[PDB]
Amino acid sequence: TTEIHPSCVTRQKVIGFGEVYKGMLKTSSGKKEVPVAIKTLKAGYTEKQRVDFLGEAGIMGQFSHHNIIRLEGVISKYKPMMIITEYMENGALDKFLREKDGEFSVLQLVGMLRGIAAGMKYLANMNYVHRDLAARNILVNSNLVCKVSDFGLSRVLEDDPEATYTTGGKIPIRWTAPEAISYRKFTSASDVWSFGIVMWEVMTYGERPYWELSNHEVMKAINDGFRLPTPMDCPSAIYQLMMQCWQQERARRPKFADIVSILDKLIRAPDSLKTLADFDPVSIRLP
Ligand SMILES: Cc1cccc(Cl)c1NC(=O)c1cnc(Nc2cccc(C(=O)Nc3cccc(N)c3)c2)s1
Repeated sequence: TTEIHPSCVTRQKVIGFGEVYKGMLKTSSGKKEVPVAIKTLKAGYTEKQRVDFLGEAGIMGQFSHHNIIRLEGVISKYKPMMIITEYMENGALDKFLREKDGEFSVLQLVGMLRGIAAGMKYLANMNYVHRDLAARNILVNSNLVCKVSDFGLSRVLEDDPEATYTTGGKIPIRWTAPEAISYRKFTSASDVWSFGIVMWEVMTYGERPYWELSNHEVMKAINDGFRLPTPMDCPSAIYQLMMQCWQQERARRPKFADIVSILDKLIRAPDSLKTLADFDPVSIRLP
């Protein structure tokens, strides 16, 4: 983890306790300058807040993959402390899709999912269980590359008392596998369930999983065997894959390597994506 000197960081604009800014980072001993995102931790933070803040950077610094947000470094010796990452111009994937409804091709959407799956395969192979995979935690750059974010020590430390929470609130249950909800059994296979929900988010341009259903209503539906219906204009192969991510039995779910492989094969033979799942309709009746 690279300690960055504050003289190398300028903040240009607020984009999101503390704040998140867009800024510039001078690197390579003053010879290079790159756009960055900058998250601060304001004075008065608690020990827990510090350990969680620097812990997310420490975890991010362990990864090096095209589909995982890249850490530039941290400012810990000066205040306010900062975490500095690459800047993703299009922000969170759920909002991005909700502002771009219907504008992408099926192949583009499937390619986004392949990138997310590659990042998740990498995480799982590192023995990192994400526990909060959702489109809100995926960022998108100007070239439409999707990268996983949102990391924390409660996911790796042994029997961490906060392992079942978000990086401190309740993990929104509608992305979470039944065995993680009911028994706190979070594993890469529960991340696969979440990935299936992300596939549905992507193919619907950011629809809310399960619409108006309350959390208890979602639990009722899933435990009765209900599953989210196909998105509109969705390839049958893509819907079949998300259904397999949602198998009740975790051992029946695909591994991330399987997901990456299948998505690759579909993209490479794109006629395979022209078979669409039937969209289950409202009754509008005309001649
Ligand atoms: C700095 C940091 C510390 C710890 C964890 C993480 Cl993941 C990060 N990094 C970031 O939070 C971010 C990296 N890149 C970000 N980009 C971002 C976030 C929110 C909004 C925007 C933005 O400007 N979105 C936008 C603006 C205009 C048009 C479109 N399509 C999208 C861009 S936020």
